[PDB]
Amino acid sequence: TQRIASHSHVKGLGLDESGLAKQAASGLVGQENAREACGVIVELIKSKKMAGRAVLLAGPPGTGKTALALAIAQELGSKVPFCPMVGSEVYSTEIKKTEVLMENFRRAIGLRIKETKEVYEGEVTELTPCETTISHVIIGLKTAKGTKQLKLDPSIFESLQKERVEAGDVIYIEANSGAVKRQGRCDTYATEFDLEAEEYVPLPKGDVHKKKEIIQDVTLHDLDVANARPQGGQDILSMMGQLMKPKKTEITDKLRGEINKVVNKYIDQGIAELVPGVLFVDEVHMLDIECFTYLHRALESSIAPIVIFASNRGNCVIRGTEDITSPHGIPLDLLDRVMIIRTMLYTPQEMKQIIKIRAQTEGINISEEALNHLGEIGTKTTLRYSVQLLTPANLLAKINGKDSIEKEHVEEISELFYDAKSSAKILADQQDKYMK
Amino acid sequence: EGEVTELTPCEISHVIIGLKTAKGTKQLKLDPSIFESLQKERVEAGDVIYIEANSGAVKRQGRCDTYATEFDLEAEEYVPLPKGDVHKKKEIIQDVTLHDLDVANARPQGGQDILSMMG
Amino acid sequence: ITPGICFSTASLVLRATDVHPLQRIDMGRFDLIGLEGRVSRYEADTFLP
Amino acid sequence: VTRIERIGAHSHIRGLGLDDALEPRQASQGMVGQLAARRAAGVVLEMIREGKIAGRAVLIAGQPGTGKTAIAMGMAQALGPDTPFTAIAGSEIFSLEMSKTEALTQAFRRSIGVRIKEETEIIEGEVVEIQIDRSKVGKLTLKTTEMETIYDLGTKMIESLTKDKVQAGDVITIDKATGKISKLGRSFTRARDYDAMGSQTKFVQCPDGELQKRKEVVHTVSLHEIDVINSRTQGFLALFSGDTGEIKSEVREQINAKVAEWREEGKAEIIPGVLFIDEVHMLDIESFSFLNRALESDMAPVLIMATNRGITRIRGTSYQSPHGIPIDLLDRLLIVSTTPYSEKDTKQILRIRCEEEDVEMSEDAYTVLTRIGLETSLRYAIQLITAASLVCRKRKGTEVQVDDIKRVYSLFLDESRSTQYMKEYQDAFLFN
Amino acid sequence: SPFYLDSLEEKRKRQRSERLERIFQLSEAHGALAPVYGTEVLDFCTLP
Amino acid sequence: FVMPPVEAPPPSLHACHPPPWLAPRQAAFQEQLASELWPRARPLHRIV
Ligand SMILES: Nc1ncnc2c1ncn2[C@@H]1O[C@H](COP(=O)(O)OP(=O)(O)O)[C@@H](O)[C@H]1O
Ligand SMILES: Nc1ncnc2c1ncn2[C@@H]1O[C@H](COP(=O)(O)OP(=O)(O)O)[C@@H](O)[C@H]1O
Ligand SMILES: [Mg+2]
Repeated sequence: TQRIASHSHVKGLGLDESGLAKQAASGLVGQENAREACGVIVELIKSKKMAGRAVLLAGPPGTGKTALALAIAQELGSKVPFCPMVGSEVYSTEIKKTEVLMENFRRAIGLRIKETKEVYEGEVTELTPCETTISHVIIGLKTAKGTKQLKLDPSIFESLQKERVEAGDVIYIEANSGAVKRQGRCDTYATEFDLEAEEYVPLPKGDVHKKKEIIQDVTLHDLDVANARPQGGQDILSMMGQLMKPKKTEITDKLRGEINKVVNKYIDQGIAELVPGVLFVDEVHMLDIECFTYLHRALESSIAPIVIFASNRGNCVIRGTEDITSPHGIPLDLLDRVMIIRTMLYTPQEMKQIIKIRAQTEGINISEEALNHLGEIGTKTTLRYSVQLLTPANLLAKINGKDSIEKEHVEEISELFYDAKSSAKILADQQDKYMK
Repeated sequence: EGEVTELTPCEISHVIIGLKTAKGTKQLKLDPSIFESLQKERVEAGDVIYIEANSGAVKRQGRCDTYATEFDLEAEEYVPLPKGDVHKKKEIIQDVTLHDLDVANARPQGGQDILSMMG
Repeated sequence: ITPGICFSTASLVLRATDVHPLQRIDMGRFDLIGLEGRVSRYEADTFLP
Repeated sequence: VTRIERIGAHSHIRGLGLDDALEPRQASQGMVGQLAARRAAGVVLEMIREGKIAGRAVLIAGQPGTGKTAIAMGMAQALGPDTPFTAIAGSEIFSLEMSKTEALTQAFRRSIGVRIKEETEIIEGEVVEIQIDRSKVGKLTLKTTEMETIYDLGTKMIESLTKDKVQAGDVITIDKATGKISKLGRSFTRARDYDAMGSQTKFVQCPDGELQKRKEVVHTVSLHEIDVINSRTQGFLALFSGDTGEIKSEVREQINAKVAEWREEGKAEIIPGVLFIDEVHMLDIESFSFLNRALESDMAPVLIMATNRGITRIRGTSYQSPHGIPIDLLDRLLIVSTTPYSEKDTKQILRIRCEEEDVEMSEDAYTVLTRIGLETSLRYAIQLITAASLVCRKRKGTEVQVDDIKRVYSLFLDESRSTQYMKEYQDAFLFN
Repeated sequence: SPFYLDSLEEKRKRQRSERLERIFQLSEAHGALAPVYGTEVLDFCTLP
Repeated sequence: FVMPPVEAPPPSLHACHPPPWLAPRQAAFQEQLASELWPRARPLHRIV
């Protein structure tokens, strides 16, 4: 990521070999108990034997719940599916909320498939169907390393004729599927006409027969959506269906179970590996009572992933209810099913450390007095406001001709921009003038 | 605009058409879409037709009046021979709105292809 | 009658979803909906085993 | 290896743990306590298995953590996979595609299984020669490892063979009644050593035995599946997409009549099942009103429901009812009450969970965890089982001790402690 | 056989073995899946 | 009698170096759809 995001400095949980949390490591400062709990949760995710366990990160805003979740994702690695979703993303206009939740659940479950692919690629030097109907197709493919003669299954002749493959074209043929793609004409024939509307492609460099053993990760949702609608099809209904607008559909549980059976078959064969993964739901308080009730059942499934929730609400009304209040905006029945990780507020020293880390991540040099002033500002207003003042202050320093942030630049930026509390005070002082 | 004297397909098959009016005769080569439209209009030798080159809209107006005496019950509507030239250019003022252009470009129906009908 | 809108884009954009065959697995091993109307229970249960 | 089915919240439950007299054992098949509730569940299970009585409703009511979903999973496990068991949550009937009543009708019809049995004569062999004179008349030669014969073809047979592109070396089966041709595979010869193969070609051995064969297919489908098949031209696609919509009632009446005709003819058998709706209190008053009369049909399954609500507000109304369910529906159903577990029952459940997760715990650890479970909740203790196992494995231990349980108790908070800590810093949180 | 080469024939027989192995693996792969419903069930359940 | 005030062909996508397989595939799809569906659209000729 070339651009710097809000959590670009989080590289991990910062734990040691014993699971204890270092004071400042991997871009995380403080929150030692929460980081140790997240390390235990990571160990839970790595030990794939548990399904449907749910975790809630509860604390005041700005205490690092999203940072902790992203640190968990980094600790697991790109091999484990980490699906981040926002609670307000379940209000789709195409499918019901429970369908969105189950789709994300299946997104979190990953499948790793090891397969060797074979492709015959090269310029076509000969294309001769052998009559007995067509018994087989003899094709001649040329590369920089030689020429190869291939006997093709007669079903591939239809694909070759559809793609308009002639001598001199550069094509590839999939050994397992027979798919043919004509990727242009060979550049040796580029001068056969002075003006043709053709795409001329260099002759392939390697061998005609190319073998590669690859490991590709797919999720259960990919297989669900792959089996929701048919693909290809020369029938009139299929062709007219290709023009239909692609709409998300409520995939049946029958299809889910059949796909689970297929996945188990391939796991038993030994060509597939299961990666349970993690589903992160942020702003879970935006879910209504129906979503929470469905989560009660979904988490109890033996196929579900590990779900991590985050909430900053206090005793607030559940979204779908009239006046029912709950500790985090989450019904007590779902709170009974989750392990709660509590995040605490930061001391001024921790805030200064986080500001310094953000400055280093953004490529900004800041003096000690400027850092102390920024920490004082963060204590006065908010850590996020102080972190957001670094880049504009650096820009003012660069305009003034200085390569480092001085106290005067921080003061100028604090004068130019206001925080939430200052703006609210201004609004309260001028209630009549502002719109109601 | 004129009476059709020759409708010869030219192999997707193009059409070579011969039109006569009270002022002259002209032979034209038209796109296969226009030939399909002519077939849909059931245009045969002796029929008075109107073709708009901008939209490719072919309208068969009737069997020419000169053939209205051949039969007593033909189940045809006869139309006089056009009295101008075979090829005409008319300049007119069109009143449109921006919304009309937006609609025409958002739900297109000017291609006269199968995809437009499907959409 | 107006000419159509000619929308010009980068040639690289049309290849965004394209993945080389040597870089992707065969998704036909999970094709359940493709078997309907083409494969029978006899073939799956009695003949092929 | 790690299969798709892993240790869940009810993976330790294999049945209801009853004897031949439906007397519940204290700890059998993974269930502890709930003797009266388990006996009631067994009675309901016998009622389901008999299949004589239609549209019977049972509500499993009780406090959270008292084993309602445990009992439902035990009933599902004890009932064979042959008998349908549709388990849905209350929130799943609110769909953007079909009405709530349509969702409930589809849930009802998914719970009745129809086992079909079709016997069909087929011709099965490898194609040797196809000669067609001129698309008018022709001959087809088919062979097995022990047989070979030639057939005279008509116009439609020739057209069907040309449409499917059947050639020499293909192993095909032909239905005598309908004439449809499906290709099983092609035989392998020395000249068929392809370097690339199509996505549908596969090589099979030449069939043995006799060219004429009888094909018997037995499958279990639900009424909803037949409805979706006969809803539209390619309705079987909606069995994958789910874009069924609202099926017409006339289609459903026709399919009920046709299924009765099949059952009379001996070509199909009815297997009524169970519809389990978990957290029914999420249903609206309209849904309850529909349920009132949906259970009165002769094709209605057993409706098992589970709620943990006290006297609360019915959704969509301002009225208070004992379970969130209007008393008219509650009069149509039998209520099975679950009692809270004792210390011994909690300890036995913890032992079963530890055995399921393969965790060794000391007896002092079991005592501490049982005390925690009584104080906080049973599910909290169950989660602490795995948390403490992980922490113990981290310190290179083999048996979970009291120190590990205390450590995970300090690391992970239950609802009460989290609520207290939030109340301590209430102004920090948003929208109190 | 004066022009016979051992290396060329070894390469050719290795290629033949690889081709046969590929044929086997593809034939196994293309018939592993069983239909959820199947043609017979759908035909039986499909009213006029 | 109602005619749209404006009539336009569908927007066209142009790239300097497009995938040389997209256009032939679209052309074949359109040709097949037209050959299968145009005979069925003849009754609507007077309306069009
Ligand atoms: N303990 C911490 N160490 C380092 N950075 C932190 C810490 N806590 C919060 N941050 C940073 O502060 C910013 C806001 O925190 P955020 O994760 O949004 O908190 P919340 O999710 O509770 O709103 C994030 O960009 C995050 O990287
Ligand atoms: N009688 C029992 N035997 C074994 N485990 C039980 C029993 N009752 C409850 N449990 C366990 O307690 C957990 C919560 O109970 P459950 O029945 O799923 O929800 P609730 O009873 O709150 O509706 C489940 O994981 C279940 O395994
Ligand atoms: Mg429950």
